[PDB]
Amino acid sequence: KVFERCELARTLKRLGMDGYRGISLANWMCLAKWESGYNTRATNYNAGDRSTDYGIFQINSRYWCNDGKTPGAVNACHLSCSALLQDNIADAVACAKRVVRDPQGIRAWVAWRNRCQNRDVRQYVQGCGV
Ligand SMILES: [Cl-]
Ligand SMILES: [Cl-]
Ligand SMILES: [Cl-]
Repeated sequence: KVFERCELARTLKRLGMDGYRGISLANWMCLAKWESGYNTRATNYNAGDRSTDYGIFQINSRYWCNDGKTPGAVNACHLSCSALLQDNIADAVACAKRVVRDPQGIRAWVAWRNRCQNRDVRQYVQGCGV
């Protein structure tokens, strides 16, 4: 599914994302916006290293989920990458929380550095009741 902006904001808030390991809701929104356009079903193959990015946060198969087909990979979220293509984003959120328990936190995603870091991201949550 493709979330509407404010629907997603509230959904993430219910799932405990607001301020998780220091990360505001507007940061998570900015990440989802630029990774996927708020789209849970998105996959992107990285021909360079044979990994794939999955779902609304575009979580990568080399480190985070198992797809069977990524050489040398591990699965720190202990999930099938299939779990990250559901309309229900609970598993994706749990896996995003796992990513940001590592030292880089939200910097793990390059798109966040590019599109969100050191910016005014308040627009992402404006009017959403969060
Ligand atoms: Cl911030
Ligand atoms: Cl699974
Ligand atoms: Cl679903």
